[PDB]
Amino acid sequence: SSVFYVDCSAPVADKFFQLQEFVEYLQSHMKVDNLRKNLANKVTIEADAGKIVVNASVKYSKRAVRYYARKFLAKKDIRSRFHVIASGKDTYELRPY
Amino acid sequence: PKQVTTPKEFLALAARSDAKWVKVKKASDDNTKFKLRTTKYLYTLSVKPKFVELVQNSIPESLEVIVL
Amino acid sequence: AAHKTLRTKRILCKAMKVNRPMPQFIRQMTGVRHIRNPLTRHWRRRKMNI
RNA sequence: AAACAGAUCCAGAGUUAGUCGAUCCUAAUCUCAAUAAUGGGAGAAAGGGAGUACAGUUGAUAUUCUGUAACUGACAACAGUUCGCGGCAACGCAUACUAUUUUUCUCCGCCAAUCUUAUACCGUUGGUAGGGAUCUCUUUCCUACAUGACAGUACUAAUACCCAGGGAAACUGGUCAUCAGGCGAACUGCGGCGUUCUGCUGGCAAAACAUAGCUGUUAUGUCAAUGGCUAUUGGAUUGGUCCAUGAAGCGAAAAAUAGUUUACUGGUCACUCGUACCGAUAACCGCAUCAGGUCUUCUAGGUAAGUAGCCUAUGGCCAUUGAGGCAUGAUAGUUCAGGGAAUUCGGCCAAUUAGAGCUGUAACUUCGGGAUAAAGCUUGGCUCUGAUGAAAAUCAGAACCGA
RNA sequence: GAAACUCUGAUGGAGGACCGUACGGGUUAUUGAUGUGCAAAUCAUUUUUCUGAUGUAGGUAAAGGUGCGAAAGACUCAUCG
Repeated sequence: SSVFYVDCSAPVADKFFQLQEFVEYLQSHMKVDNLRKNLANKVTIEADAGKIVVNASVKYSKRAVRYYARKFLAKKDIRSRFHVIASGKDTYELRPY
Repeated sequence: PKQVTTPKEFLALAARSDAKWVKVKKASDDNTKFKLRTTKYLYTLSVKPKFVELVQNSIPESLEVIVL
Repeated sequence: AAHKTLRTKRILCKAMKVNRPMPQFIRQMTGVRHIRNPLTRHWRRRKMNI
């Protein structure tokens, strides 16, 4: 009965991204029981206010959220600009360097 | 480096005129360890946070006490 | 070496402090030229046999 | 060859110990002395031998220095306890010293098997930290997941041996294997004791390491579960083998018999000498920076029976003159129509054969051998099924696939 | 099987047994390479042995008409009737 966050304020303003693209990616790439596009009360994905709310009822790793986050950054050519690192427990964050 | 169970026996070891310092030190499970130095050995005393306050007072005044 | 004795170590000391160039001021004093230090050596080429 | 480089040249600098060695003891062996004697001394930097660990630091030293925690021996007084008791027994618990004798530890060949800590490695289950990879695919891939000497006392559970009860053929108990027992078995004791084991601590997170941020230090984190049919090491329980029976001494403790007795627990000091680096790959021996020779140690993954051969992380490296040609020849190699030893002193050479599983094995024989005799067959990939184990392993069987 | 015993399968792990590793011990063949050598006895491929009458290290004993020799007149510091 976990919940995870991936903080995107820095990435959204500076380059491309956009939440509706990033949620649509993670809708049809995240997978449970080794199968894509099977998310009937497995996870739900959302945004609110000016993050990404990944709410897992089923047993699901935090390191899965890292894998699909870092895969997105290589797709957009925003590698070597931001990178995914842990702010706290049950949070990731896309800081620059 | 031996451990000592009873808080009463610790205070017998403290008042020998061997001991140079005691060290207070926080630990796991919200315990603390009073490490009495002697010339030969280092006598440790694990305690719960119930009787933590009383023991420090129990210790002799003369012996130096280094907090960590 | 290691595990040298002391009187072995005494010889190896004397063998390395003796190994040097000849000083400049003897040629200036005596005016002789072409004197070499006889107990010069190289470790690799000539062994001591002591 | 070249050179600003170098194990070259020149100038300076560097080797820190009560615990590692030497020192001490004797071995093979050597050498003096006495015979009023019954010996003394030498002889091992691989034998014997009291006692140390971690972390940090330097341009070069570290089990030697610093910090922290131990330990061993010798010489002093001094304070407080104490003047022998428990268990049927195995044995437990706080007790001296001199001497004689007796015994033990030190303490011992080689080979083989079983069980098991530690370390390494491979594993099923998850996880979190960072980094690598990405046209597509991969909830992926890699690194990390750790605790020293030393000191303690729980009950789990082992095997050896002993003790109390018990009193065994319808013989029972037991090993991988031999076996054990009325000179007392099975079996019962919350027996005794030694050596190993699991868990829980102290040492101990304050250190160390990895992330994140601030200018030296503050944050979180180093987790949870449980297998090895794998290997090495230490140890335990045993067996076999010999016309082979596999060191000594110093030292230490114990016991007995005398005699003299009160004992036990809790500051100072630790001398001497070695300590850098190489250990063949250029630092050793071969005249030399010589494809030679010379004792040992720690020993990763995959393939495989493997400490073979082949490939690759950690670590270490490009040791080796360059620029251009490619006929002939020398040398080390693949391959050669048809024939198959005609070559040659001679099948010299090379080729063929080959691992494993299932068949099948002759004359002769000192009956053990011959024997892997000879001679046949099968072997991949992929999707499955079944049996044996605890077991993540290994063995058997069937589909389908194409040069 | 009347007996004395002897058929099948397992267990077991004996042997100066066998195949086979090495920076082990030896050195058969190519009479290969080298023979102005890397080398005053080497290199490559092949071959032999590999728990033993085994290899090997240090200390120690034996000295020149002597020593030592599983015996080749072998060896005794590149020297040996």
